[PDB]
Amino acid sequence: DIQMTQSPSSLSASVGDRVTITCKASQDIDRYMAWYQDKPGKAPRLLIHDTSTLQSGVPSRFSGSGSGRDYTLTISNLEPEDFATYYCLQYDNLWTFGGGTKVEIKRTVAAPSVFIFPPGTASVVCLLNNFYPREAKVQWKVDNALQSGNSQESVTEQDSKDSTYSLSSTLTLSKADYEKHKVYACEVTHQGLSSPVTKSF
Amino acid sequence: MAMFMVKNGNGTACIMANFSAAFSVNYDTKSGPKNMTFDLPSDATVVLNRSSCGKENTSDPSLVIAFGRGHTLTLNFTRNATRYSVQLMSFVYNLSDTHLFPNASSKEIKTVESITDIRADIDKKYRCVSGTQVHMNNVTVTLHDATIQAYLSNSSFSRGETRCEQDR
Amino acid sequence: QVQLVQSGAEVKKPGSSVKVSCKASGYIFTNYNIHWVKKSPGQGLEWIGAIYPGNGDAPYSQKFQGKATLTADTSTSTTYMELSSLRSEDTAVYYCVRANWDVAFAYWGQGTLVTVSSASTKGPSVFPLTAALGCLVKDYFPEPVTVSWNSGALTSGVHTFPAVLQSSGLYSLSSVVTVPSSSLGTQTYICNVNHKPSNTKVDKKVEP
Repeated sequence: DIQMTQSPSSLSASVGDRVTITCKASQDIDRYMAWYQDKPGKAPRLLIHDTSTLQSGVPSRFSGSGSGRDYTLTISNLEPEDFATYYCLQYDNLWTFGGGTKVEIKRTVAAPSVFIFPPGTASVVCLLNNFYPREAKVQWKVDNALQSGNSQESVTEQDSKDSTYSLSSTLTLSKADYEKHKVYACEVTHQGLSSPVTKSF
Repeated sequence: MAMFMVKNGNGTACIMANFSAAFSVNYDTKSGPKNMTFDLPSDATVVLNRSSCGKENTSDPSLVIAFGRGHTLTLNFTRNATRYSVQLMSFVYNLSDTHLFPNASSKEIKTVESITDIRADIDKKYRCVSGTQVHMNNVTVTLHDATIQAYLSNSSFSRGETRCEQDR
Repeated sequence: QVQLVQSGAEVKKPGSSVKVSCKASGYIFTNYNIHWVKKSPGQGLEWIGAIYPGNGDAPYSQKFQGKATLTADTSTSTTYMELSSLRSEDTAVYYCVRANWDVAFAYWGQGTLVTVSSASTKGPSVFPLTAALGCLVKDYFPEPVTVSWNSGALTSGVHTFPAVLQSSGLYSLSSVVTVPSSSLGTQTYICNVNHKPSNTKVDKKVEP
């Protein structure tokens, strides 16, 4: 089978930037090159076929080029709705999708609004609302003791308008080891915070 | 778009073909066996009621061309996941046409059929400039400057082509 | 009027086989192939194989040959994709695509979710949470759950988190919203959770 090496695997760029995604086929694919935009809960959307033919309904900022074994997808002026996973697809001999390129939208710094929610067994939640960039550290502490290995984190996709994230951290503790303790803290570290923010009870 | 087109319910071509067909027909005359050569006339037309884009479980795609005094040339298509062909070419000729068949001892309507070498990859058109030969009983049909495509989702020929072995 | 209607979500034990269907309409069934494509967070988009209904001719990908078996039934315009030796890595949304080979004319189905797990269908427990308000949807299987606020009236500031798989093989998530601190006494808030897999429907009014 033909193999598609797509580059990069990931990238972050701001609104108005020029995004360039490349794809390299293991053999000459005679321009039977297409580009798909994949969004969560939705069927992949065709942007371009035949290397450079824009599909009806797709904005002119998406463009294709290439020949032989080397192809490029260019997004000339990146929009906020363009955060998605892009995939090349060869259809010269059977079908082969590339590895995908996750495009993240860069924007100004936004500090998270931190809120804590009190807890069979115990579950205490911590919400980091609308922040940028993605990188955030949540640390649980019960009576100033680092909670290692008993918490799961969850993040939403980027906002279609804002380009921000939100994060939930849930700390699960046995109701026996929860009962004896009284101080439950959620310590948040983020670029938008001068020093860690603690919300507790 | 093409010399011969078969249209789908939504007005989109499903089969398109260009070619200039040369016939050679050995027929029975009152003074012996005679050979007759002629071309598919520039006024030949697609028979709309007999041409088909395929019907679920019922039929397969066909291009039926009517010419001269009661004659027809049919191209029946078949396919698999990657390839397609004119599985059967049918030639129906009225021997009572005195222009193509003078002195014919029979006024019969003859029907001849053959498997063709017209084949291409799916999403590519068959191409043959030098001409493809179809040998039937007493009939040779040579299709010159041929571009034929079936299973079309648009009223246009694909950019890909499967050339006939005769061209190289 | 091209339409491809795929069978509903499946929950399969490891080692089992699954057979998903795709009913076609609005076009000549024997004029195109039907392709199958896997969409997973781990491996993204993957072409599995295609089948020409009418002949049954089926080209497979190097990765999915043997693993997947495509069949077709022209009498009901339906295609099938059977998958054997199910494992956690087979958990994904499988799409059926009507195309020959040119993607310019490809039409995609809505997809079918296959969850490979040994867990049993369990309903969620709904617990409550500018002020931030919400509700926790805990210990449920399988995905998905639908969460709305005020029967769909409250849409601004809502953040329904992607569920997370716990060690017990059950899922858990939170749906939050940020509403002004003044509106606490006057406007009351209702989260509407619908777990179609276990036919669970729980409405939760949130207050301190």
